[PDB]
Amino acid sequence: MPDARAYWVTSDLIAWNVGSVCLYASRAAAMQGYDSKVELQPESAGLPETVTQKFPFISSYRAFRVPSSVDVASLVKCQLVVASFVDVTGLQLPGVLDDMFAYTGPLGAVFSEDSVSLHLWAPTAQGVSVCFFDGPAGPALETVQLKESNGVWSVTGPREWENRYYLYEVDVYHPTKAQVLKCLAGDPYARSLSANGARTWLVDINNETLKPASWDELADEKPKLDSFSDITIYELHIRDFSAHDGTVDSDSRGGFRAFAYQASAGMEHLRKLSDAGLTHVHLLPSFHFAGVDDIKSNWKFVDECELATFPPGSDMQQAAVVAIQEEDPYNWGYNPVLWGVPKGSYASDPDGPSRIIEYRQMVQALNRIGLRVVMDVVYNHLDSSGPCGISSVLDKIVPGYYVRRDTNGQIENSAAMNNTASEHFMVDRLIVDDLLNWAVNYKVDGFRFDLMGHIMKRTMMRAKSALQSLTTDAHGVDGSKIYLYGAGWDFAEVARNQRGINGSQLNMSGTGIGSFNDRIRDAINGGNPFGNPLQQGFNTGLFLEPNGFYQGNEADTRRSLATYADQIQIGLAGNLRDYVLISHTGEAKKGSEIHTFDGLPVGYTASPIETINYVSAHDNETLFDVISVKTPMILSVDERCRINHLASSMMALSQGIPFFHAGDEILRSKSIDRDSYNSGDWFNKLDFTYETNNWGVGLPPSEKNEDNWPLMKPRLENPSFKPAKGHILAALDSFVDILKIRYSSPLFRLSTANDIKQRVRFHNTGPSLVPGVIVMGIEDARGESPEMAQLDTNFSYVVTVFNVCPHEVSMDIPALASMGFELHPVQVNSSDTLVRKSAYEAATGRFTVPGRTVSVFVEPRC
Ligand SMILES: OC[C@H]1O[C@H](O[C@H]2[C@H](O)[C@@H](O)[C@@H](O[C@H]3[C@H](O)[C@@H](O)[C@@H](O)O[C@@H]3CO)O[C@@H]2CO[C@H]2O[C@H](CO)[C@@H](O[C@H]3O[C@H](CO)[C@@H](O[C@H]4O[C@H](CO)[C@@H](O)[C@H](O)[C@H]4O)[C@H](O)[C@H]3O)[C@H](O)[C@H]2O)[C@H](O)[C@@H](O)[C@@H]1O
Ligand SMILES: [Ca+2]
Repeated sequence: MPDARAYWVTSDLIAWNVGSVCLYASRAAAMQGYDSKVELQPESAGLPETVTQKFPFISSYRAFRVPSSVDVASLVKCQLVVASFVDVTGLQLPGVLDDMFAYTGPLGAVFSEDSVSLHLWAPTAQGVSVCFFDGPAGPALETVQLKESNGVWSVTGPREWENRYYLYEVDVYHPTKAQVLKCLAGDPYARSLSANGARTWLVDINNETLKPASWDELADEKPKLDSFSDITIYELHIRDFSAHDGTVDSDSRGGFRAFAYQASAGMEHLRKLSDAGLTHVHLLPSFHFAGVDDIKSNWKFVDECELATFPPGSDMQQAAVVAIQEEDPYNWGYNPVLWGVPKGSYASDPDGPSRIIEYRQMVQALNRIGLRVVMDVVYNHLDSSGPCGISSVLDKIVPGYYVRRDTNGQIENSAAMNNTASEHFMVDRLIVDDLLNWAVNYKVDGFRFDLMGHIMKRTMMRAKSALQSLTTDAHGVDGSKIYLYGAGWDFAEVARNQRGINGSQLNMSGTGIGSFNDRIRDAINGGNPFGNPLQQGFNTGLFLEPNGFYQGNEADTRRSLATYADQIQIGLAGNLRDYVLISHTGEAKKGSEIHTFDGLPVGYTASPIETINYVSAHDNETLFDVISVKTPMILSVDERCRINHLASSMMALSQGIPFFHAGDEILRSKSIDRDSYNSGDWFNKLDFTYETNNWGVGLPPSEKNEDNWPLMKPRLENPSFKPAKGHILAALDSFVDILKIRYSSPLFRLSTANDIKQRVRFHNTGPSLVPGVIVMGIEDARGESPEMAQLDTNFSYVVTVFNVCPHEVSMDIPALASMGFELHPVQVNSSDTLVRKSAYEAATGRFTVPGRTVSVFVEPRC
């Protein structure tokens, strides 16, 4: 977009950072060449507080008054410049468009008894018509003019318009082309589409033929959720789930329908996890995104049997995958086009109703096996901008409004590309309207907000209120149980609240909305995903087992290990700002007083429900891969498997909300791909036969990985690094056991900061702490005249020992001596021979824990 350094902030005020200012307008975009010239006098009252609160980054700008004689509604449809006498620049219009034309009425389609209405917000447009098609691929049948009122274009037609397909013909000034262009655009409020969103389907989302059997009774069948503190999350990509599952019919692999195959290997796997206690599945982007063709017959994919013949450390597999990666069935989907419609490529038929019905059937099916469904929502950026292409919708209709721009008028791209501006009224409105669409129309149980730091906190909080007030009687869903969390990363143009108070980790403290705890992730794994890949952490051999490629000294690494242990313990106690820990110096510190290496407070939340504890996710290296990179090369795969289990167990037995990447439980590899978003089914394989974990399938794609190929190649080629079926199955068995343990006692899932401060203590702390061991005790009411509520009818105390040392340790804890501790019944019965050797001795309060083991001890009541 061109140079635009001035802002039209309200109907009567323009803001521009100058030290004789005039406004020029041309309806034909001919600019000399203007239709209208207007002198702007300096406004001695300056910018109102409402303006500076909305746009903090321009609070220093001088104010200029637009005379009340000006027809603002007409001028915003023109090419506009302001001039200072000579400096000429364009005008950024969102302020005035909101001030004059903010609209809360119906958008998209409204169905009444005898009519269908369409409304489009397009306040800068010179004309809007609707072009109707009979059929998803047929020719235009008729064009109907819409009428404008206050920036909204509308038309009401007969009920027979239902199930037509349509597009809007929008005549609008596009700054990138310096022309008024006739753009063919989909409906921002679309609820279904033809293939690839080429046209919008004029569907009544409430139509009974779009509901699976018993859909209206789904609320009655949903899994009970007593508390947000009972949540565990499993993060899964829809295509990954079934792309390689031979127990699913070829036709139904990779999409929504595979979730309706009860006895498939995949659904049996999810059943196993759900029955162990898993509560929520977080599905990667499942709305209309670009980068995958909805027409399956257009897909190109490599012969996997061919690629299997190539050497494990070769660059040939990735070259083959990359050659057709833009035309294959595969993308994570963080490329938003239209938020309110299910992705067509995941439907059996991308035209008509199947994408709606099959999405609903997926939610129903997951609910019926005991899993609530979370959507990964991506409101922070758009795939495309500008007037051209099927994949640009929002910016095609109202250019320069839905996207955030810098102070020169250029689109901000920190999110990926085409950052949105949730600070603008109709963007905020669309986001919340979309969330309510998914909650009511699809009965979705929660939302993970991609780049939540790019979203205004006021949008997050309004979304929370709107969702959690939905009721079964009025909306068919219990909104009180809908859970929100997100990745509250604070960077680029939204950092330091520059565009308003944003959804950063620190800003979302005390909101009851969760955020990913990167502190526990980095302390466990070591380093960070964008630092040195060989930097070790608490669970990857720092100090105890140096890898010999990296390091510092060993008083360095001993203290570095202890520093990481402190960070982990704060996270294990819900990552609270006010939780007090005896730190490794011996000084007692609040969680917020302990800092990361970038000076960030480690603990920042006001509640465990605000913490999403993780070591792995779709981004960056899988758990198995990060362990395989960072640990000494000489470790056996058997040892690394125990290390995998330790990491996932630290999550599963933490206070807060545990988050697992799909495949944590089965040693999933991507052959060390750090960003597999476009790396195809080959690198992203999820193998529910358990025969392979996808280690050693070639060097991963060069685009994101080539700099690290030298460390990857020898490991990928080393047969000693590759697990067998037995290892994979053992990992799954111990994973399920640890989930069962979490759900065996309410003590692991405390619901408030007060409860955690009262009940949770760590017993291996201070300057003489034993390296590589964390001991965590959780107390319940005991004796007559109890001190606290009794939460657990079975156990009066639980102790977890995490031992990352390669050798057995004995921890003597006097505070826990002379008690009735025994190994947890689940671990007494474990298929793992080692954990069964764990023991407690009352005389000394001694907990004996084998090397590379997590041992859970319980004090039974009576
Ligand atoms: O945003 C681009 C960036 O995305 C990924 O980066 C992740 C990162 O891996 C993850 O760890 C975290 O980073 C934070 C870190 O964890 C914190 O400790 C702290 O240090 O702050 C960090 C953030 O500053 O989050 C990052 C963002 O991830 C999330 O957002 C992404 C955008 O929605 C999404 O990225 C995926 O999708 C995009 C779009 O398809 C894709 O981008 C490709 O295409 C773009 C053209 O549109 C082009 O500009 C990019 O250059 C190209 O890569 C990403 O590759 C793909 O991962 C995340 O999935 C979502 O969770 C990623 O790892 C980086 O490689 C990438 O540069
Ligand atoms: Ca692809």
